[PDB]
Amino acid sequence: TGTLVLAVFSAVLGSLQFGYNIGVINAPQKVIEQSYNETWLGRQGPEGPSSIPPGTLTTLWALSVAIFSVGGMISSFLIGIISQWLGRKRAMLVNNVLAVLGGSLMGLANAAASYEMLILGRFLIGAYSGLTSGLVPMYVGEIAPTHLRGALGTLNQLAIVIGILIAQVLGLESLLGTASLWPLLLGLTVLPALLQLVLLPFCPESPRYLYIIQNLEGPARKSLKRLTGWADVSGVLAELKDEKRKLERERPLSLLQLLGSRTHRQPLIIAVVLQLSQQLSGINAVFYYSTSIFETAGVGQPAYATIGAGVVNTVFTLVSVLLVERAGRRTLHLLGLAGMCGCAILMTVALLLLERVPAMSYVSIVAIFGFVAFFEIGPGPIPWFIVAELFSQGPRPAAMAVAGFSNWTSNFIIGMGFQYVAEAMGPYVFLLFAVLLLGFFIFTFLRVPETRGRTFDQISAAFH
Ligand SMILES: C=C1[C@@H](C)[C@H]2[C@H](Cc3ccccc3)NC(=O)[C@]23OC(=O)/C=C\[C@H](O)CCC[C@@H](C)C/C=C/[C@H]3[C@@H]1O
Ligand SMILES: *[C@@H]1O[C@H](CO)[C@@H](O[C@@H]2O[C@H](CO)[C@@H](O)[C@H](O)[C@H]2NC(C)=O)[C@H](O)[C@H]1NC(C)=O
Repeated sequence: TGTLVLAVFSAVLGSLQFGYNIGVINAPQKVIEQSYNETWLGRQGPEGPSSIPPGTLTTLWALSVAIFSVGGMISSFLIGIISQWLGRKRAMLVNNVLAVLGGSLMGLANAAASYEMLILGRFLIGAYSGLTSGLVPMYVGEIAPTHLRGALGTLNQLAIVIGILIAQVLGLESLLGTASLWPLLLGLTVLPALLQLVLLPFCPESPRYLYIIQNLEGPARKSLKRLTGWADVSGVLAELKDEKRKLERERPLSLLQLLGSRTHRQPLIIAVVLQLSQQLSGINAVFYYSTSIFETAGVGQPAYATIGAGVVNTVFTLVSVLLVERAGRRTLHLLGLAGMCGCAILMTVALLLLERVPAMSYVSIVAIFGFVAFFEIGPGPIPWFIVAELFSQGPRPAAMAVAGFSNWTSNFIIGMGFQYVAEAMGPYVFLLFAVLLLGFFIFTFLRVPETRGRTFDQISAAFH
């Protein structure tokens, strides 16, 4: 099993970088912004009014995050062609080259006295994150033996949340996240990638790609032998043959082909809306700007509350992994949406009443965890389960891509928008989220079927 654990470790490193890049931006905000101010003057010089105008600074920061999201969008398109063209191991190695480039670009920003470098590096690391999110679950699913798929599936989510937590604690004022060393955080994401790059070459090649696509059996047999370790792997390749037959009897549809098939619409729309509900809920607000929200809410020390949100996210990630096994899909999503809406109407009230009762900050504090809590129960994992079980074997891949694209695009909006909205609306920002959640809830409650313990067969009938 040694090769198995090593390969799963490499995949987990990929997911860990992905999570770290998701969450590293939150803590150093009030330091990176001051650095931006510093460079923008260094540039202007004699005319400078002794301060970067707030509009430009807000725009640059919102760009610094929305560009991660844009790299994700661009990543959603390619996830397929390269996977079939180069494979999985080679794909992760090249994609790690991209990761190293992006991390170096982000790290060398301040020394270069320019912030365009940081934004470009964030674009590169967004492409990294999208590619690894696409390629890691696939690889672990290929290598995973017949009966450990369920155990390893939750690893791709445990790793992401743990990475968010690590980046969330590695940004304290005393820790790396200070004026002189902040680039180290944005540079730390170079180190694990290098490690992966120096570990993967020893790791095996996913048998399914090797046999199904490149139609070599001998190397597939060798990879299987070094993966599971049995003397003979006749049974697993015999099983591979039947799914080869199934794939050749159902050629996956093309993206424009899939969008052009009237039969697949009602499923498709469902998927897309779910992703919006997962994204336009407003969780990425809590993942990116939670330090600023807490500081606005009057919290005593926003950074500690930020790590608190991270740890609650992790705890209820594990709880959801325990739950989804024995609860359902539709019910979990409705519960999560309803919980997030009331929790955000609490937070709105807490902000609105902060002046009158100073202790309300604690309320706000707890509210956010509740928010995060509920997100990890219903809409965190579930939309992906619904999408996966909604579509047949053939048209699943293309559909996935579209969902991913939507999941990224919505993200961009929130990632790019929140700050402006935060300034325009006031305390009521989360109230907007509540309305959106309420909307989605109603739609879900009356439109999405129940996929757990159901045949694609019946589901199709349910849509009819
Ligand atoms: C808040 C977010 C972060 C925190 C995660 C969040 C938690 C999660 C992670 C992993 C699986 C299921 C749920 N729920 C997510 O959906 C999450 O992560 C992913 O989707 C990651 C990989 C997927 O297997 C393929 C899609 C990967 C991308 C196409 C979409 C990524 C979504 C992010 C999301 O931005
Ligand atoms: C941007 O940089 C300038 C200069 O470093 C900051 O100006 C200092 O700001 C503090 C607090 O506002 C004042 O007490 C100092 O007198 C200012 N020094 C100078 C030389 O002007 C400015 O505040 C910064 N603004 C932002 C938004 O970062």
